[PDB]
Amino acid sequence: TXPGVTXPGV
Amino acid sequence: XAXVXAXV
DNA sequence: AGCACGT
DNA sequence: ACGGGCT
Ligand SMILES: *C(=O)c1cnc2ccccc2n1
Ligand SMILES: *C(=O)c1cnc2ccccc2n1
Ligand SMILES: [Co+2]
Ligand SMILES: [Co+2]
Ligand SMILES: [Co+2]
Repeated sequence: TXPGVTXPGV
Repeated sequence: XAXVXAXV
């Protein structure tokens, strides 16, 4: 995720 | 068809 | 550690 | 038919 907690996605 | 990690 | 997608 | 991307 995020970052943090890429995206999703990317 | 989707590209969320592969995008086929 | 943290995330499910459709042409 | 297919696996990506940093705080
Ligand atoms: C894209 O729409 C799509 C749907 N199903 C799949 C299954 C397996 C590989 C790629 C796929 N892409
Ligand atoms: C991308 O690398 C990837 C891997 N697994 C998945 C599962 C479900 C939806 C999307 C996905 N993308
Ligand atoms: Co599907
Ligand atoms: Co897979
Ligand atoms: Co991966």
